[PDB]
Amino acid sequence: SFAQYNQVYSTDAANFEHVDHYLTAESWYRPKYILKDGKTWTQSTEKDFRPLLMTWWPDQETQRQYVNYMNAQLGIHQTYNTATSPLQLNLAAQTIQTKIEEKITAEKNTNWLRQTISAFVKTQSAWNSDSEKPFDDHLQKGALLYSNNSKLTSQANSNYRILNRTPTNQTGKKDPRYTADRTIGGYEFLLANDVDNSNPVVQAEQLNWLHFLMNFGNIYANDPDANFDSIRVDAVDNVDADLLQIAGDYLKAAKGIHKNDKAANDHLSILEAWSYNDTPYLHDDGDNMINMDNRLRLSLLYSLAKPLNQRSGMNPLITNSLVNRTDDNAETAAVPSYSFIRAHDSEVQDLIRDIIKAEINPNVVGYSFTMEEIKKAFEIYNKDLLATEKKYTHYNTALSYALLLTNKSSVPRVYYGDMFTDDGQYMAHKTINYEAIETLLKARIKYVSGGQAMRNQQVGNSEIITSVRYGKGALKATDTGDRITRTSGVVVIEGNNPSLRLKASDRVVVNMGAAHKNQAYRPLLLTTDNGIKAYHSDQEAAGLVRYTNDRGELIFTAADIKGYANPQVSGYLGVWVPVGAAADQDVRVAASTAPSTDGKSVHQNAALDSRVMFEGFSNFQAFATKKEEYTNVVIAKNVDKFAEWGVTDFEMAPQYVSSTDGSFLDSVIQNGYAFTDRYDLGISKPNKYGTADDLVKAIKALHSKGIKVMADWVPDQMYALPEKEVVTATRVDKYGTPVAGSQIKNTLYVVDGKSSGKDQQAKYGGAFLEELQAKYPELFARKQISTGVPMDPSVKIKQWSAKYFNGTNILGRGAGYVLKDQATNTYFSLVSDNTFLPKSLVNP
Ligand SMILES: [Ca+2]
Repeated sequence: SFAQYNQVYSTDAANFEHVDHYLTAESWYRPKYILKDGKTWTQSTEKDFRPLLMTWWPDQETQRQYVNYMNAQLGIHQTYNTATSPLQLNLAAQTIQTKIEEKITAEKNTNWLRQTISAFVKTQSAWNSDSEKPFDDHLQKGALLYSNNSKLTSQANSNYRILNRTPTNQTGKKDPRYTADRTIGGYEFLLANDVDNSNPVVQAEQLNWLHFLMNFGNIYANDPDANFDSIRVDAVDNVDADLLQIAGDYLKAAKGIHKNDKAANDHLSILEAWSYNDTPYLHDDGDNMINMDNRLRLSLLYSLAKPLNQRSGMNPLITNSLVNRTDDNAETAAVPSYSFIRAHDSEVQDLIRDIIKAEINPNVVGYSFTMEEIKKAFEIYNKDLLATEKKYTHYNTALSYALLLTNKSSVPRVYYGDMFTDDGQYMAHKTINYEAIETLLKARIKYVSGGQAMRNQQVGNSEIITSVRYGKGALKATDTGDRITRTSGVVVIEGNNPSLRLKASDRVVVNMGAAHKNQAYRPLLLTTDNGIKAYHSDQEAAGLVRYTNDRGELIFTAADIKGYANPQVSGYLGVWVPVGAAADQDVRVAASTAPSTDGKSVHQNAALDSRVMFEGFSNFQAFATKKEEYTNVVIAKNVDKFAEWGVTDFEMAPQYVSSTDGSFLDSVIQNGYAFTDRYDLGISKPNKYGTADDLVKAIKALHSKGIKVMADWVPDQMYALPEKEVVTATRVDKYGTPVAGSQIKNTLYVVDGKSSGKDQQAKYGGAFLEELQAKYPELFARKQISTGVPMDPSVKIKQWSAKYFNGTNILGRGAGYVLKDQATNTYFSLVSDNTFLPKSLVNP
C-alpha cells in the first residue's frame, strides 16, 4: 500500500513542477515520504522531488505501458499484457519505485530518472507528435493558433491576432486595386513562434527595435558612426502590413526621407515582398522603400539560367519586368526597384534542396536539412558549378550580371555567393565568374549612364538581344550630349542558345546613340572557347578595336557572334565600351537636395541608378576557425574592394545571435534569421559573423568609404524561447484555418513561449518609446490599417510571452501533455482557491 507514503506533501503550488498552475506528463512533485534506498520510508525534504508518473497514471493502459517500459529499463523480468489485473500493475509499479530509489541512492543523482521518464513520455501517442496529426504544408509540418478568449489560460488572451493581413489583404479583404497576384498575397505562419504584428503593443515594440537598429552605434558603443543607415523588411508577405506604414513613417519622421533625394538615398530601405501586388501597393503607399523586381528576376532565371531544354525565348529580358526596356528614356522611372538573380535563400537553398532530394535524402522535409546532408550536397553542387553541362546550378551567371549591371531604372543587387563560393570562409574563394562580375562593376562606375534601348533580333538559326546605354547626358538616341557622353555608354550582346550561328549575310546593327558617330570601341568582355575573357583597359584590348559608322551604329557579324558552351556561358556574351575614357572617369551622379514635390520619397532617377547594393553573406558560409576569419573582421579589412566595386549600400546579414535548436536551416547554419533575443547583436556571445565590437568596426569601416549599411529587420518570428507557458491551442494550417481531422482544438498545450526576462530584450525593450513619442508624435497618431487604431506604446515588452504571439510551430508534445482527470474530463489545477488534483494523491 504505497498510496499513503506517495501522497502529495501538500497542495501548495510550490509542491509541484507546474506550468501556469497546470501539471504536465513530465511534472515531478514532492511526496510525503521517500522510500530511502528502497528500504525505509522517510519524511521528504524540499529536495525530494519525484516523477508524478512514478506514483500516478492517467488510466490503466498508461500504467501498463509505464510498468512494461520501466521493467525493461531496470532489468525487471516480467511483462504485462492487456488482461493484467489492476493488482498486478500496482504491485509491479511499487517494485519499480523500489528499484528507482535503490538506484537514486547508489548513483547519487536523479538525472538518470529525469531521462528515463522523459523517454517513456515520448513513447505515448497522447504525448508525442502522433496526436498532432494530420500535418500540413507549413515548413515545420504544422502550427498551433492561440485562442483569444480562454478562461483556462486568461494570461495568454488577446484582442488581436488578426492573421494574414499582408499588403494584398491588409484590411482582411483582398484589395481590388492590385490584380497581378490573384491570391491573398501571403500567409501568417512561416516558422517557429509567430509574432502577433497586429497587436498595437507589439507594433510599438517593432518600432522601438527599428529605432534601436538605426541608432545601434549611439546606443551600444556611444559612437554616432556605427549606426545602421537603412533596413531590409524581412518576410513582408508573412506579417501584418501595418509595419510597412510604421517603418515608412519612422524613416520620414526621423530621417526626412520624403524631403529630398539626398535624404532618401542616405537611408534607402528595401522590402523582401514576393507578391506581384506588393510593388504597386508600395508605390501607392509613397515609395518610402523599394521592392524587388520579381518579374525581371524570373525572366533572367528562365531566359538565361535554366537548363538548355527548359530555357525560354529571350524577349522577356526586355519586356517582363516592372520596366519595359525596349526604349527607357525617362528622367525618373515610374516606380523604383532593386533587381537580382540570386540571393542568400533564393536560387541557393532551393538548389541544395534539389540535390538532397534527388541524390541524398529523398524524404527531406522543406528546408529542414541536417549539416551532414548540406555538406554532402555541397560536394555535388561545387563540382556542378565547374561543369559545362550543369544539372543543378545556374547557367550564364555572367550574362545575367551583364544585364543587371547595365540596365537603367533599377538598383542592382549583387549576391556575395556569385562572386565568392557559397560555402567556405568569408571571401576566401572566388567563383569562376568573379573576374567577369568585378569587370562589369568597375565598368559600371565609368561607363553606365543615360537612356536605354533593348532590341531582340532573330538571326541565323536563333536570336540575340542587344542592350545599349547612350552615355551620361543623353536620355534619347537623338541626344548629342557633350564630351563625357561621347566616352561613356556601353553595348551588351547576348544569346541564350549554344547552337547559335549567323549566316554569312547576317548583321546585328546596333544604334549606339547620336553622341557616338565615327568612333572607336573596344571589348570589355568576350566569350571564348573555355570561358570569358575580361579586358581591364583600352590598352589591354588594343588589337581588338572596331568602329561605329556615320550613323552611330556598331555592326556585328558571324565573325563576332556565335554560340558557345563552356562553364560560364551557354549561348553568347559580348560587351563593348567606347575607347578613351580617362582612367578615373566616373559618370555616376549624387542625389540632389532640391525638395521633392511628387509625394514620393525614393525616386528612380540617375542618382538612384548610380547605386549598387551588395548582399554581403551566404547562408552556407563555413563557421570561423579564428578571429581573423570572422565575416565582420574580413569586411572591415576589405572595405577598399567594395568601394572599388561602387557598392553604395551594403546589406549585411541579420546580426542577432542565432538559436541552435536545429529545427530549420536558419538555425542549423546560424545565418541570424532564427534568434531568441532581438537586441543581442553579438552581445552575449559572438554571432556567426563576429562579436558586437567586430560589427561596430565593420560598420565604421564601410562608413569611412561613404558606404551605407543595412540592418535586416525581422519582425515575423522568434525561436527557442527558454520558458514554458500553457496556451489554449488549435492545430491550423499556415493561414490559421483549423486542420480537418485534428485532435487539438481549443485544448491546453505547453509551448516554449516566454523569453528569460533577463536578456537584451529586457534591457532595451520599450526603452526608447518615451523619446519617440516626444520627438515624433505623428507616428503615434496613425490609426493603423489592419486594426483601425494607433500603436500602443503604454506597455513595454521586457519579456515576450504567448499573449504577443499568434502561435507556434507544433512541438511534438502531444494533445494530452497537460494532465486531465479522465473520469471528469477536467484539467488538474493548482490555483489556490480552485485546486484540483488526482484523488489518489490527496486522499488515498
Ligand atoms: Ca507571421
